[PDB]
Amino acid sequence: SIPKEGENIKIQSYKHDGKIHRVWSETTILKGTDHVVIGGNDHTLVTESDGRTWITREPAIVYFHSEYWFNVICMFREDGIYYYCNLSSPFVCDEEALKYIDYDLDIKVYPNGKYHLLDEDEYEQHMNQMNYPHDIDIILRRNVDILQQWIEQKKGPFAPDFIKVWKERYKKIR
Ligand SMILES: Nc1nc2c(ncn2[C@@H]2O[C@H](COP(=O)(O)OP(=O)(O)OP(O)(O)=S)[C@@H](O)[C@H]2O)c(=O)[nH]1
Ligand SMILES: [Mg+2]
Ligand SMILES: [Mg+2]
Repeated sequence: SIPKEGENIKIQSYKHDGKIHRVWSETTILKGTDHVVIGGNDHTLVTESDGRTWITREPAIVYFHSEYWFNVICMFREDGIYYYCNLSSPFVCDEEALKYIDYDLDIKVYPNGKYHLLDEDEYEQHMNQMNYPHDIDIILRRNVDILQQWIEQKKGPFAPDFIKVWKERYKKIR
């Protein structure tokens, strides 16, 4: 169920209790491998857990990994590239959507590369409410460190050459 270049896919974010958190209706696949999915979206519907719908106003590139517990949204804003990183389960794709579990913690990267770790308080409350196993807490804490090391190395989607290649590829196919 590797999505194909040019295919439009839904992206569904769940909580650990199986409830939907967030859904992006339309992302165009730019690359699809056994380990990595890269997509672009622009003016996609977005649905919240109360059913409310909003529309994205600017393009973004999304990056999904089958072996890391995070995913990344690269947002093209006027003053430059912001990243929003979800601590998550790795993804699985089927005919319905690309799917992941959202694990509360997130990392904002500003255009000059500085990062802020978000929702540590929301993580501790949700971990107790939904009873995350000890190994998940260890994996997520480790993947916070890995994600920060990737930002500091400008690796994977944090690479300027990654943005140059995939921003252009998405402008052309859209
Ligand atoms: N693809 C896309 N995603 C966007 C855009 N603007 C914001 N988002 C993403 O949509 C999601 C919801 O935005 P927002 O409500 O600001 O997040 P939040 O409050 O941090 O999210 P939460 O999961 O902790 S309840 C976030 O992942 C955010 O980065 C956009 O233009 N395009
Ligand atoms: Mg999140
Ligand atoms: Mg959060």
